[PDB]
Amino acid sequence: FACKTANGTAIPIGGGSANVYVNLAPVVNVGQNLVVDLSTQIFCHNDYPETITDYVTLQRGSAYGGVLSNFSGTVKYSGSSYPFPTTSETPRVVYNSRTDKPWPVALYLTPVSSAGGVAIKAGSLIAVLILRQTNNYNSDDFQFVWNIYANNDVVVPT
Ligand SMILES: CO[C@H]1O[C@H](CO)[C@@H](O)[C@H](O)[C@@H]1O
Repeated sequence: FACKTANGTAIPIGGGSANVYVNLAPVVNVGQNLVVDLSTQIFCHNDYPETITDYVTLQRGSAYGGVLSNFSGTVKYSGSSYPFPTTSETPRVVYNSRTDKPWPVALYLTPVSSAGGVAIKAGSLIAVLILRQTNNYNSDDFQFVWNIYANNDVVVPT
């Protein structure tokens, strides 16, 4: 089991960490969602589906910088929504193919009433998402840590 980003940054068997740089809608109004869909930038696969089933969760998601201060967050994982920053590990998604499958994580971030102006700074860390991989074969319990950075400013109109 291993993962890679859209630009080819890899985290190999056994886990590790990587940086993911995301383009963000440049203007987001109070009452609207800023959507950060990581399923277009993070992909994983099972290296031995003949014998092993891999299990993959969002173990935790943490907010940083302007996302922590200026947004009210929800994370959608494989079709279900939960609070973000997260309050529990999600259910498991099965990985059972050698063909890359997206990691089905999306953040939905809506501005808090106090938000206004440059609510997310370009280049800043906005989230850390911990992907936890286990299986039905051995005791493997690995963390794939995704540090998510904004590529651009996000302005909340006032
Ligand atoms: C040792 O086998 C590797 O590949 C299998 C199948 O993906 C994983 O379950 C396991 O944790 C390792 O990453």
